[PDB]
Amino acid sequence: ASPFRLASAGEISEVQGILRTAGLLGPEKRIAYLGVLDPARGAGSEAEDRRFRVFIHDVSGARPQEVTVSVTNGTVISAVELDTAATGELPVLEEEFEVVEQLLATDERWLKALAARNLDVSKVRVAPLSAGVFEYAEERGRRILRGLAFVQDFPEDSAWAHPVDGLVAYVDVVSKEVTRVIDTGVFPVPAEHGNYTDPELTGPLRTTQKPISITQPEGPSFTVTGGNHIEWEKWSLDVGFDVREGVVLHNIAFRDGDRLRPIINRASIAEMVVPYGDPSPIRSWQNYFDTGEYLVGQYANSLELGCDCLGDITYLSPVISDAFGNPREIRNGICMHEEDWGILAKHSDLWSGINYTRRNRRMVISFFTTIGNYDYGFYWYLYLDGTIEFEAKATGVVFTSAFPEGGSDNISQLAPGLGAPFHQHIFSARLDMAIDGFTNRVEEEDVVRQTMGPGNERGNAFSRKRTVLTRESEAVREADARTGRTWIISNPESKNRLNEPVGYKLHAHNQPTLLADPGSSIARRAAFATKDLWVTRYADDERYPTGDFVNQHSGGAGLPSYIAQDRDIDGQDIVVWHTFGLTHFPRVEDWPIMPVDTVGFKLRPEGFFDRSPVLDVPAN
Amino acid sequence: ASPFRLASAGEISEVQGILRTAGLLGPEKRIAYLGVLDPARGAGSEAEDRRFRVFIHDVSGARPQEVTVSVTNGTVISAVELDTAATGELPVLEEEFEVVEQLLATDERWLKALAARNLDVSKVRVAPLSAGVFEYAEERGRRILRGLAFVQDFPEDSAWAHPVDGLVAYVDVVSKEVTRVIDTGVFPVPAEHGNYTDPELTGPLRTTQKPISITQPEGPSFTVTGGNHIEWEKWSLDVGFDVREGVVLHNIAFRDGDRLRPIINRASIAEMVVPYGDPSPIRSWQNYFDTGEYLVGQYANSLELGCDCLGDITYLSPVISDAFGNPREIRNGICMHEEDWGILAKHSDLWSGINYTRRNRRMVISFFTTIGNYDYGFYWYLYLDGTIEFEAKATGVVFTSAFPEGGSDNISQLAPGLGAPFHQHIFSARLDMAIDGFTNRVEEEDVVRQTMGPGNERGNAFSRKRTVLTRESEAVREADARTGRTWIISNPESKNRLNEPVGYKLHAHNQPTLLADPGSSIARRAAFATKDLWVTRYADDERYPTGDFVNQHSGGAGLPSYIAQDRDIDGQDIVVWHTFGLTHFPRVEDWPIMPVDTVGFKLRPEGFFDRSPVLDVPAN
Ligand SMILES: [Cu+2]
Ligand SMILES: [Cu+2]
Repeated sequence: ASPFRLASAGEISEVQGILRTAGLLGPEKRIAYLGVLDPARGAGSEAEDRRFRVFIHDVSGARPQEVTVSVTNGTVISAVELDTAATGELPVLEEEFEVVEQLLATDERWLKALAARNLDVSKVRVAPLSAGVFEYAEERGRRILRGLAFVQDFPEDSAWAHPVDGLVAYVDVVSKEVTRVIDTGVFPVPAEHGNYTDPELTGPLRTTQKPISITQPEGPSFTVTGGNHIEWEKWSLDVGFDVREGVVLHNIAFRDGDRLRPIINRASIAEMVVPYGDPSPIRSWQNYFDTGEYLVGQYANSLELGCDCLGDITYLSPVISDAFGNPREIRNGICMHEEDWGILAKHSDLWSGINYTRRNRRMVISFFTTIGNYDYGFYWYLYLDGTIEFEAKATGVVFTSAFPEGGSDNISQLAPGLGAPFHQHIFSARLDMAIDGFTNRVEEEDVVRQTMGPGNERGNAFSRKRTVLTRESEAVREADARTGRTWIISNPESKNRLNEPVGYKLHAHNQPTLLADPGSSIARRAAFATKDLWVTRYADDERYPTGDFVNQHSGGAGLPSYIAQDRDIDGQDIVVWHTFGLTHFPRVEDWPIMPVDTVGFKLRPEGFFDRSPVLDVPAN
Repeated sequence: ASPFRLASAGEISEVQGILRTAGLLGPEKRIAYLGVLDPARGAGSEAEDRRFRVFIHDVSGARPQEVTVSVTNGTVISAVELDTAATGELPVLEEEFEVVEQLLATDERWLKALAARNLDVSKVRVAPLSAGVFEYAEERGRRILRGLAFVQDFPEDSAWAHPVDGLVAYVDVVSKEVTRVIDTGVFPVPAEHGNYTDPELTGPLRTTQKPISITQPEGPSFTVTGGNHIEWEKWSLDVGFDVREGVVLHNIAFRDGDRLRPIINRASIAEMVVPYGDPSPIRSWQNYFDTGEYLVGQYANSLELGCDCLGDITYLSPVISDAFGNPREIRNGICMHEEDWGILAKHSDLWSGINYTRRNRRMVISFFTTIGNYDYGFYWYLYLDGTIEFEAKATGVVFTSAFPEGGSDNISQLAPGLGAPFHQHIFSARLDMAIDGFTNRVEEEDVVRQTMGPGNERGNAFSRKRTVLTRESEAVREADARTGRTWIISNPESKNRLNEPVGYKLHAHNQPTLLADPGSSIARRAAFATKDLWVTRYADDERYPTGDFVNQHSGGAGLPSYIAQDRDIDGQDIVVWHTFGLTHFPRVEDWPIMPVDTVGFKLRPEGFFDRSPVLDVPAN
């Protein structure tokens, strides 16, 4: 009965039927995006209205449409024709990926480029990537994909080891014709192979690892009801899934005594951009908006037990729509389980003679996606003490290029002649706050050093200060690790027993933000990535930091636009957008396949409770 | 036969016998410190010389001595009389702690202070803490301890909940007389109790936690030989133990192919300071050099299986000396085990059809200590990919005070009338580097943003720069999280297959450093804590960032002194000293007992290997 339940295959099929009956889904139509809409603010109206949002692409070249349908009433709420040249192109279709390598295969320019490198076109794989927005007015309003080539010697060969530098093509996946083929010069195609399952490269496999068995004889401590509602050690939440955002957490709340206290209404990774810092024209335009342009959700892997998720795992198999509106299940796409987390609290008191120790635990909810050469793991954690944390794990194969003779200031060498362009992996976590309700505010907290003198004769004192962000125009903040800067989200109308507003403190990792030049194209399309923290007044249509249509969009939309409204955020329904990411200068150790590197953030209770909330945990 | 083996009870007894035979350990003598000396540089001389270093205190008031003995030859290498007024007092003796509360109990000033607060002296506990160095020339050359009072209503009561503010006493533990008793005014003694095992405060214990079983049917994957030599997944090291530094790691090396490659010769936490930022005269002098003044090693807890260390644990029981030279075993003071660490590497390749996933694991070596109200956990981790990491875990009971009426800028309120002074927990990790040998150098690496224009027309490029620290005078560095600053330790004479110097990159958490005023007493005694990274030329007598005798020492000694030598560190035997810590503004959630908070650092291989070093890990 929950309005936050996962989408069923039946709802998808019904959306398909609704669109068909309305004439919005003929033979030439394709579903580029489909997701369930969250319940509007104020459920004072019983009986929810299950609504779905759809982006309908037309393979005939006609204009796409944004449609909202009510599966409950079997109707089309609204349908709007879209002008992609203005608002942006729809997410790339999977079927549009295969066409690039296929079309190029019979293009004389492409063939001439390959022949000049003595490469057999049958062995040339083409990575189809987003074109972005540059000095090609020809692409205005067109769905163009740029292709970079990699040689695959045999069917099981890792093409990434054999990049074909100095070459790039542009293809119109709708009119199905190659628009341009650029050849800046031949580069030696790296010869070493990167086959990590090849005995000649791995050498004898280790036989030194003894098994580690993790089990739960009485089953997990968490309950799952309504298909996706989780109850665990006082925590309460609904696990949602969106094809674009991936796993989304709804109604995060904590049972404090006899009352369920909300903390976060909605938590998701609203965007992920991977900007490359190599000035070569072959890759200077390279920027992946995995969440926005490719929809990381639709590439979620089916996680295997014992391999991807170890221990007593409870799976969720979210359903999504295919290009035609048919439901497609992602079997075991989501893992949920609890794991031990060392010591929670400990104290051996000499005076009382009491020796006390308690173990910690965390509830884990995750999924893993694959985008071409990269593989990203998204993990949400809930701890016994009230801490909420997110962790992104980056692995896969590094995107390669040729390593220029004479070195490079923007590329690393991984193998002889093999380069790995510098780049970043930047995420934006959209946190729709609800600290004890929707009346929230954000304070920036800095440590404050004090001068030795009157009132501080010994010069040992230090303090802290808090600045309330009252309007959106003043809510675009940057990190300051040196002064231990954090941001506290509080409810000015809800106080703890000490008469203090309850709150949660966000602790960032303070990693570098977008490095690109402020006037670059990526700096504008990914403006959110230029700052660590943004706070906006909640709005129904403000979902992504980059807007609804990132694919080939001029820029500025998203956060910079929203903030312009300069709305009141001091004790209002607000949203925190936290930018965090990895700056990657590939090492030899990342080749041929890279070890996991991580980045994230967490929020800890700050005077939210009246005392430690884990005093009732048993001795185990 | 290993020169790095743990000390045996027999060696301690022999040190005792040697000192006795030499007349250095009569009835009035006490061992304030005793540790085994590491083998001198160059073991070209077979047959090691097991030497021990001892600080001998005299309860009669005579001068203490620093003595070096050779247990191998049964001789006194050297014995030097110490002038504590100049070089500093010896570590505080445990027997000197009980005398403070005992002496004060019969002092009229103390009794008058207690009577004014209507407190029964039999219920008043006194926390004996280091006096430091301030405007009390009377203390010059004297072993003085300052005492703060806490009320303990009953034998099992938590005194920390009942601080007695406005009162402090100074005691000479040698002449055994109270030097001073300061009373700045009565403060209400917080009444609420902080008994976390009391059903009225904990409420009904949870019954929702199902067990999590972690086992290893075939035993651990690591081997222990020579009592403390560890071999695990290519890693090789010796686990040492010092009463002052706690767990020390020796000869950290990695088996790369058929050669054992050294990385770190010696890794330890050489110092830990806890500076309080409350300007009240009652606590302004409060600074704990747990490692230096109290010797965290001697307070190591005996870790219980299933409680402190879960899973298949292999224990070490280091032996230390008591005040008389008798060996005392710390049963199960060190836990060692391996634990699963999620995904190591993963990639699902569309083109090759190969789906690859591998699990990660970490070797864990830890111990836990208790210092009055605090409990600190020290954890060293070795990962499959070559990463080395340290993690400090802080818990226990927060040091309390009265919460002033009208608020405070340097104290938090935990309960009605109960305050928790602001403070920091700062550590210094001493890393005696040996990246592929002793010829090392350190480079500071910063990300480098590039301006849009010639050679970067799209403004997407970004780079990095490295600056070699050539002399100690230029090796005192600070963090810069904004430019992703890290430090690379490399061997200029040892290159990887790509002709690049091998190295390891240190990743700091970039937390705030010492906040105290630059001219404060703590800023000088803990000068190391004012900067994130120091690099020194290795020397036999440069062991701690604060010198050998921190207790009541003027300051400046340690790192600031060493650096003054301005020695060559560009391709030499060098030591990295990394300052890192927690800045603590106590929250209500930390009371009555605090949940664990953590801080640390790690070092990752940087072109150390010729490719990923975990390609030989099996599919599990
Ligand atoms: Cu990367
Ligand atoms: Cu603390």
